[PDB]
Amino acid sequence: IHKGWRTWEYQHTRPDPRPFPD
Amino acid sequence: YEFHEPLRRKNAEDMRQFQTDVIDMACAMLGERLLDTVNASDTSSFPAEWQEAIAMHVEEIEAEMEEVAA
Amino acid sequence: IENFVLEEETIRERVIYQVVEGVFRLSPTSADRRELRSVANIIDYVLTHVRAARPTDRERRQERPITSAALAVMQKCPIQPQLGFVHALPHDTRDALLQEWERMHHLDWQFGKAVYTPRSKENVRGNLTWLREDRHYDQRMKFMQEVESGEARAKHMKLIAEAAGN
Amino acid sequence: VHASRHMDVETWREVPDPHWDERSYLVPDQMFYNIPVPPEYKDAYWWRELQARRVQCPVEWVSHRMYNKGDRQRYDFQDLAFRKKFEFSYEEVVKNAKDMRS
Amino acid sequence: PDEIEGPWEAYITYDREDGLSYAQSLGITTIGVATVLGLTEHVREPQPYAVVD
Amino acid sequence: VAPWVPPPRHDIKVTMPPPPGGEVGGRFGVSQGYSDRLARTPYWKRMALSTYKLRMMENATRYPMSEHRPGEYDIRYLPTPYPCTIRNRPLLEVGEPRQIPSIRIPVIFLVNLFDEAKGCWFGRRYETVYVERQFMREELMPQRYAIYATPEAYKLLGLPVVNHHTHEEIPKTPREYEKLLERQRYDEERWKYTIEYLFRKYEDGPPELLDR
Amino acid sequence: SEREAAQYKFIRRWELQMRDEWDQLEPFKGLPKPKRQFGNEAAEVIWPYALLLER
Amino acid sequence: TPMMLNIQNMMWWNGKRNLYRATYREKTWYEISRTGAFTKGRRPVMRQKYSREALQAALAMVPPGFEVADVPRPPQRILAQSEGIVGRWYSNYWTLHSMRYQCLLAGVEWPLGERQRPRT
Amino acid sequence: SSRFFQKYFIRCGNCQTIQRYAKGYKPIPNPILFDSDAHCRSYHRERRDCTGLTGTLVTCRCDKCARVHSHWTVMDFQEFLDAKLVMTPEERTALLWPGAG
Amino acid sequence: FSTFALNPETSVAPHGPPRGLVNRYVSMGLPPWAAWCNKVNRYSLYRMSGVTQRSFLPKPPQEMDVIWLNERVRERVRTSRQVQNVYRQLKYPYVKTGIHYSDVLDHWVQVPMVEAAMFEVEKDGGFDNFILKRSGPELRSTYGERIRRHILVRQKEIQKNFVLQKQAQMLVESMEKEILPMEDGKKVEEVLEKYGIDKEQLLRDIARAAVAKKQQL
Amino acid sequence: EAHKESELHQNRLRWVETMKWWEEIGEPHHQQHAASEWEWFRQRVLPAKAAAMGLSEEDAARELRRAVMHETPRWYSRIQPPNARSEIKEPRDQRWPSSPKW
Ligand SMILES: [Mg+2]
Ligand SMILES: [Zn+2]
Repeated sequence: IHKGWRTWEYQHTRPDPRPFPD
Repeated sequence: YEFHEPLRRKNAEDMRQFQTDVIDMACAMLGERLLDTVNASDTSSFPAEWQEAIAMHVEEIEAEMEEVAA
Repeated sequence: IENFVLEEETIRERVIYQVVEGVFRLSPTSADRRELRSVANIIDYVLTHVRAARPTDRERRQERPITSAALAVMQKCPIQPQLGFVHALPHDTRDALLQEWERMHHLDWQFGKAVYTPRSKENVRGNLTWLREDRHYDQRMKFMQEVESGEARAKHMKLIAEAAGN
Repeated sequence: VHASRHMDVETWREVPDPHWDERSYLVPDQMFYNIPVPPEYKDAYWWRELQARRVQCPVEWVSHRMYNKGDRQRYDFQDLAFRKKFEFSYEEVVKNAKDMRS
Repeated sequence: PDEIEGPWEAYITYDREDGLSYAQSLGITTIGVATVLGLTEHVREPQPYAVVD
Repeated sequence: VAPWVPPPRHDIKVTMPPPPGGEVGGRFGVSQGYSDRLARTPYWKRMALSTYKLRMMENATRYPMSEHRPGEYDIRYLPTPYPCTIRNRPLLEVGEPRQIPSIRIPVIFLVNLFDEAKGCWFGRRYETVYVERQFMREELMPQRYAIYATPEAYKLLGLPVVNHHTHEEIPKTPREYEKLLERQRYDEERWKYTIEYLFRKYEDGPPELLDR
Repeated sequence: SEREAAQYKFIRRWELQMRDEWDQLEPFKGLPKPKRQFGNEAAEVIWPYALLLER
Repeated sequence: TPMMLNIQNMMWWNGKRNLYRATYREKTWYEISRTGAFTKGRRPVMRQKYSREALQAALAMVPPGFEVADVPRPPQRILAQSEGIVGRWYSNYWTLHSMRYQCLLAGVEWPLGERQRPRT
Repeated sequence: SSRFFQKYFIRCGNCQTIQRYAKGYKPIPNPILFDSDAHCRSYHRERRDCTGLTGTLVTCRCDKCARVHSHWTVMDFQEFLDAKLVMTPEERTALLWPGAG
Repeated sequence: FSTFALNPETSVAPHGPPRGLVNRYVSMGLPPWAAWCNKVNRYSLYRMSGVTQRSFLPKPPQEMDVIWLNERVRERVRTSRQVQNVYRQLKYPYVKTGIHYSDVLDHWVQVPMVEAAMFEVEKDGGFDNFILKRSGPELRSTYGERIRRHILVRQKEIQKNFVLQKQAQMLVESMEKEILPMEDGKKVEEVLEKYGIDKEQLLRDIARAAVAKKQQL
Repeated sequence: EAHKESELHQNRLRWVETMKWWEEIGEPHHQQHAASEWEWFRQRVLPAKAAAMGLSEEDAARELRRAVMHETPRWYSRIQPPNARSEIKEPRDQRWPSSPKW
């Protein structure tokens, strides 16, 4: 974290992992 | 039972040599107290055999002390 | 003085016949005569069979009864021992030779490990457990002096009296 | 169980001391229900007292109890036991608020 | 219900076999608001050895 | 899985919930105690099992002080249910340099101990002596010559009990320690501070009125 | 290097106390000097502040 | 530790979580931060108001030989709350003085002492 | 140290008499001639002083026996109220301060 | 902050609110460090108010092997004299090998502690009282529980030994009343078998109790 | 062991001078002094205060000396008492009557 992402603009929900499980 | 019995057994033998140790310390205290009645007070000791044997054992112990000293 | 003799065929043949069967009358096996190849081997062989020749405690307890009068006098003591405690100390499962190794060094007492050798009598001075519990014995003795005198009765009865009065 | 017990010397069995069982500290475990232990020795068992009182999963599975407000107030969080506190039904609430005439 | 204060009972376990006689020999009529009504041996169905084993 | 979930810790009392666990003893971090017995029991069965003497004794509110854990503040009242930091303090702060002047310990002697090297008595029997820390723990203590000055140590040996407040104040600076030393030797050797000891030179008239 | 210098100064101090070079009045330079007199020895003695708080 | 390295390890974000942290917080940093709720400034700390013969009975259960001046006001760290009239309610500072205020309103005579201001 | 006023109830340890001891305002060492080593440890000791004099050896003088000693024991006021309210009024005269009936 | 040369202690600060920027944060109850803060928002004030304590143990407490009673690995934010960079670093307690003669068991134990632990083990009355005073979760060190179990077992055998010698006292008091008179050589041995004591070992430690008192002299 | 260097040698030689002064003739004298003046105190003063303070001749000795603190060179609190009057702080650099800065 040389630079912090803007995390304050997201509501809290877990994204689906892109290598999605079958 | 296979687990528990070897335990109460050990407690039993522990109580046993507890009694044994009590008796032996009774022997020791008899030793110093009868010693105290014989040397400090007077007129009374046990048989000449007891006295002679006691003396012999004392001499042997003293020899062991002289040997273990060096 | 420090002479550790390593055996051979013939000197084993005569030394064992002279020493352990002549003096100690001890009986070797074939495996024995396989392993008797030092002076340390022969000495702890003889030592082992001699210490095995000595009576166990079961034989000593049946030559020495504890007489009813003695045990009765032991019964009339105000205190009898607790005597479960040995089962509380931690046992660890490891090699026996590493246990040999750690008190070969000073490593056995360090990391919370300690070795337990049951004692009989202790060091009484500067022993803080000893003192507190013999103080306790003193007040139990003066307590029974109070009981045999009868003030215990009076104290309890006046407790009941002041409970009834309130 | 065999610690700190007086011996009865006739039978050489343990004396069944009635005071033993009120001083005793019950140590939980899985393949036994609870194990009575003398109190002085209770202090080494402090961790599996905390594992028994713990919720029996990863806390991530039950974490939803934590985040919403209504489930903070209705659930017990002491040493990680997520378990419903006692909570009235609706008819109870109605008849509890009604007889106070409110 | 706080005006009722009915006959509380107390089960008192003495570690010896003489507890009853001792309890009467204490001679307690009142602990001073309570006025103990009666002392009697609570009869237990004797427990087997399996309970302390 | 857990057969027999253990009961709440301090729940001995009938109508009021137990103190929060971790205050009694256990894992810290919740401000309210809870027990399913005391909750599930109907209100009337709580009141039936009580009286207005007993109820007011366990309704009792000790405000900031906590009963079970003496001297500290009660955790529920603290903003974060974890215990107070300051009484639970570490000796050195983050920026605090470590300069701790050697401290010496009041110690009760168990035997008359004579120093051969210095030709003087280390200490007499039952006499409290301030000694070096390592000299105490490494030598006096492993032998039976001496033990610590704790008040219960005075209690056990049958001596009249006094408290030396050992390490009540631990000096983090050397001058702090000489302040500590000065008040200490004002307390323990107080015969130094009586006026006759100030006047050692005059137990008589002035020194110039004498003979040769 | 403060500790050993400290030691040095203490031994030095006791040496001058055996041999009578030690001036006990040095902290007192700014004060006027009391009466040197046959009863006034209560003045020259350095008083602890504590027993002055006591009486 | 990554919190030192400033990584945002929140579980909604990447699925990780900061390793040295408590898994339960009964009040998070925002509602710890609000000291207006916690401390008693401008806020009533006793929410029931007793009638006259209630107040008199409550005062009647105070043991004699008690001064108000023996109950120091707790610091800011300590939460301000009153458990109502419980046993030993006079040991509670805020309960003591709230009761004092009701006794001032209802015209009940105040048996205890009053708070002293010590000065140098 | 110290920014705020505080009241303590201390027991004289020799004779066991309870007297009260106060701590008043003394100013911060000057912010303009700045010393971090002064200010910061002053801060930590300030926090300490505020909590029951935890790490401080208390030194005062007994009124009932007039001498200066550090035997003092600092009591939180609930332990004080436990100590005081169980006393007969004639031993309040001996052990406690004037009045405090 | 007072500019006056002499400042006797006052009940309340006499000049009103103390002036200066540092006295602001002092009156707020914050540390003096706050005069160097650029971000003064709620979160930073909460952060440095110190109510939340941020620090950690090296291992989880169940797995903690050394006595860290209170020393949490802390962290410190410092600044170079090239002031444009600000770096923080972890700080650890000074853990010193405890070698303490344990009193109840006669022997030393080397169990690692911290400095605080040693000062406090001096304060407590010795290693054993220190280990027993703590309970449970208070000592997070496994080593601690091990030597604690040894200490308890050892204590109970101290009690056992005491009890033992008391038994001995009752025996010798009881039989001395019998053998206090001289009587006869034969009569004594009846008492020797009435209680069950062997005669020859009695002679032996009579001879050793002897050897013992003249040896010292 | 450099001797040809002046102040490196004669100063550590001054050190060994000082510390062979102590443990031979200095230390036994200091210890003997401390012993001798307590010995002076207890048969002259103490018999007065045992009568005065209301104790016995024995328990007054345990009260007036509660502990033995004998002074060895690595333990000493102060060499001499702190100054009675501390000199007065002038303004910054000899400004008069006052300075704006610090
Ligand atoms: Mg829900
Ligand atoms: Zn006093």
